[PDB]
Amino acid sequence: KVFERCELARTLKRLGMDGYAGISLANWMCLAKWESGYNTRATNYNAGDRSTDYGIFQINSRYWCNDGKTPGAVNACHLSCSALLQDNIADAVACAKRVVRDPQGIRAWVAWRNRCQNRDVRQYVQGCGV
Repeated sequence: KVFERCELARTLKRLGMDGYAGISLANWMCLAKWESGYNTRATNYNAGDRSTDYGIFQINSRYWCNDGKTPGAVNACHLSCSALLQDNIADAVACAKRVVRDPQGIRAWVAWRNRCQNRDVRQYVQGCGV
């Protein structure tokens, strides 16, 4: 599913993402936008390390979910990577929360550092009623 901007903003708010671990909804929106364009079935294979990024937040198989084909990978979110390709984002959100409970917080995603950190992210939630 490819979410529309405000549709996603309200979906994330209902899932408890607003201010989760000090991260605003606008930041989560900026992350999803740059990671997948709000597409829950986005996938990106990394030929270099044989891992794959899954879903709306492009969560990596080496550490977060199990896809059975990433060498020596772990599964910290304890989900099959398929759970991160569902139209319903509840599981992807639970896993994103788990990701940020790590040392780096929202900085875990390099794209957030590239396109969201120290940027004006207000635009992502403007007019969404969140």
